[PDB]
Amino acid sequence: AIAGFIENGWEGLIDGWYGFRHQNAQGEGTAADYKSTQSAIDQITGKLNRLIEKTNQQFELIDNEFNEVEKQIGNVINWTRDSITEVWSYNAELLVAMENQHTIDLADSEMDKLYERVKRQLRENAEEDGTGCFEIFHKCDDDCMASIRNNTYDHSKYREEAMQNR
Amino acid sequence: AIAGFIENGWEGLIDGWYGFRHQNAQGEGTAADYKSTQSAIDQITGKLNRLIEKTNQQFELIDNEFNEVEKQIGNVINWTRDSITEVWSYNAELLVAMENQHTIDLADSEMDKLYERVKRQLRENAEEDGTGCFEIFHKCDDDCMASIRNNTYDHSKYREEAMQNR
Amino acid sequence: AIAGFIENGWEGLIDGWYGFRHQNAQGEGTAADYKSTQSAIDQITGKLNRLIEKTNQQFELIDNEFNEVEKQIGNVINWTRDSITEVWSYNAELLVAMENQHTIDLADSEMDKLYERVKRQLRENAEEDGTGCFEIFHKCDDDCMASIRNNTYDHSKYREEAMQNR
Amino acid sequence: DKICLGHHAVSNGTKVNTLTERGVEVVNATETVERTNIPRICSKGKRTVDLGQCGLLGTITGPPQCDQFLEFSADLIIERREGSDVCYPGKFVNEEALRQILRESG
Amino acid sequence: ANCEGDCYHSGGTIISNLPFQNIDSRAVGKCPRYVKQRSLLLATGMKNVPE
Repeated sequence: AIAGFIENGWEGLIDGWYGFRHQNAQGEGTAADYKSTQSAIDQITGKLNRLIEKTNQQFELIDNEFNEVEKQIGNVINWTRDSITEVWSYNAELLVAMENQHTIDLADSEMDKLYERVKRQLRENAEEDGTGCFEIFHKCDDDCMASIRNNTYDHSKYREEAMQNR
Repeated sequence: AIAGFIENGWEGLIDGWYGFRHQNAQGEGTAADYKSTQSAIDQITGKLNRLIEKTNQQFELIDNEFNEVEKQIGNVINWTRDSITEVWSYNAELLVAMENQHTIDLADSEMDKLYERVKRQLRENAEEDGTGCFEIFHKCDDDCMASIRNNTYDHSKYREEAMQNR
Repeated sequence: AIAGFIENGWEGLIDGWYGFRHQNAQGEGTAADYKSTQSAIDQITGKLNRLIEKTNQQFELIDNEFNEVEKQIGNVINWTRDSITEVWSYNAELLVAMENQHTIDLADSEMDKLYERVKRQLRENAEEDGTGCFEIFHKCDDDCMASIRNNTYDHSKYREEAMQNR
Repeated sequence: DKICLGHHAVSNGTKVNTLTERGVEVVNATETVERTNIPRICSKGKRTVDLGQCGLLGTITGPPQCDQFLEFSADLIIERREGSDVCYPGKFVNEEALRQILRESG
Repeated sequence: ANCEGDCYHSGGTIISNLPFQNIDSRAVGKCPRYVKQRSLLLATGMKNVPE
């Protein structure tokens, strides 16, 4: 009655980007992870200001609306300005596009880095599920799950029990 | 007499992009995987039309061949046009280049995602080879291999046998 | 008293980019890996010349300093030239930026490819540490460690001993 | 008993940017923008002509100050501000176009 | 006549094995591309994580 990130996301989690979800003898729970969530938000939020960089983005007028410059040179000005406009439009859509692609490929990387972290916590006391879960081969109460989330899981304690259940 | 993707590719496979290759008691076989192959082809084939985007890519003439515009302004037009041409050439080679890099880094990612999928199917009944193979510690007939490829491998059946062979 | 790449880097290693660090009965050691280091350096060093590509990057003058062209058309020339300059500045910073991002995401990929390689060498005789180390469940002398680094680790020899220690 | 894996980790760091808020710092990095100038004309290898008081277009008409370069030939041409294409007063119709044509003449 | 260069401008000769330059936008020859930035640093190595 429980599944992980490989299958779906979690509309339930609201207090973070990534989190844990367990079902033990006491029942189903859900939490969040501050470290990974901040690790992604840090890289993601500043991208706007990364685009709003304005070194010398000021500019004055060269033509004028009231006393139109000579017809031919003005036509050349409109042509050049439109060309530069097409260039900058292309650059804007491209920059947005690969900022997005980098954001996506980043976010789900911070996910399966946390997954491997939890595995290294549960070195031999658990076997992976396929959904992104972890079948634990001992009895992990709420304090034990919390020890996993807080990264204080001394696997040597539950190890002999787990490998006995193997 | 058999090896996987970490060593080489497979000139033999023709009916797909990714596939399986086993050697059991009955002999060597080869197949393909529809899911991953489509997962890559979908992202790859549309990239051309992703480049052929034409929002306002129309343009008329500003100069003319028959009655050449004044020499100086025409020289300016040729200069500007050549500048924009260099810009667009740079943008074209760059866009092609990173579309290619993304294609490559994508394709071999859909590979070792399938690899990890098969591992999660064979959780404890097999050990990885290093070539991208899977040393299975039971007797896996053609129906069993097919169960792996079709993703119907109930590992609990063969588990006790395999871990007995460990 | 020893840790791997997941925690920190190694200011000590000087003769390569990636390397090994063991502590056995005889003591702590450190080495390097030629294959991965070259695999990264090859892709990284040529990027400069990848930027210095000069197809038709020559250009002559269109204006002149001594006999200034007519004021209006000269103003248009300065405007256009400054526009193209802003374009090329943007392109330069962007190209540098994603060449760097690709370099980074490349380098640490050649790392955890080597890590997985060593794991496939030590299939079942070791368990991963979490720091990027490898807890080996037998007695691995300097010749054994060297067999790991040179990729000649016949795991079947030490296997029964290790899984006995499990 | 513990074989491990790691990488470079220089002590100080560097500057470089990526597609983030300056993103990261690296071990080694080099420059790409050149700021160093040579306040001379490095002419070795190229047959160079210092026109001086001869205006480039003068080489076509042949005023006195251009008699030196009436049938010149060079890979590099250096116009100097003191030059002039004429002796009797007058202008060159579409002059700068002819100059641009002539600078790539050899 | 003893120095060798291929990029020229009013202020002299830009010799450079680099892709971009900052001296003069009007430079002529086989010049690098003029950019507005004083400096742009390439990779040229791995990310740095101390001990």
